Amino acid sequence: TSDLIPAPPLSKVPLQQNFQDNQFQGKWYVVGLAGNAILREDKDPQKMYATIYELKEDKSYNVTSVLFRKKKCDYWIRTFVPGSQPGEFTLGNIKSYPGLTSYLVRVVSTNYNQHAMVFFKKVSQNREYFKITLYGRTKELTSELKENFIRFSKSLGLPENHIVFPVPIDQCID
Ligand SMILES: [Ac+3]
Repeated sequence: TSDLIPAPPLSKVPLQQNFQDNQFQGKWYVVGLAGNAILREDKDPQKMYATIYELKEDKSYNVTSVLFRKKKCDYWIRTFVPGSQPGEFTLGNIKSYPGLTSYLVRVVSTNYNQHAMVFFKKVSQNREYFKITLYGRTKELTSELKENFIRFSKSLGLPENHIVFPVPIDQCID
């Protein structure tokens, strides 16, 4: 048994105009995280993690995420394959992820050198999950970019308790 806020229609999710795949590369901090499986946990607050985007020769991304868990750095690797339009991706080698039938990435907005908002949607065990990440080139962003991210998350049907601001750390992500 699982009850989820429904994924929004893709029509409610803007695409960054004239996306530049080369400028999106490098390290992003996860400064904000919202979604239908994200819950605030005042007990054990979510620690910031980082995601590195590297363009391969075929223009897919190697996407490496690093998080600090159980006193160690945990790495996870994804391939993002260019999809229907610049700034949209599907997941490479979906067969290797048990239960995963669908995975979509849309870059909603970025200025490449400070911030980005990225929409993800997937179907895993026939359940439809979506999330939005607010990416920072640094571990802090303005109140203005954070409130913009809260506004965008709420427009997609998420309440406040499905919106978190991971806490800055130094381990693994520097
Ligand atoms: Ac995922």
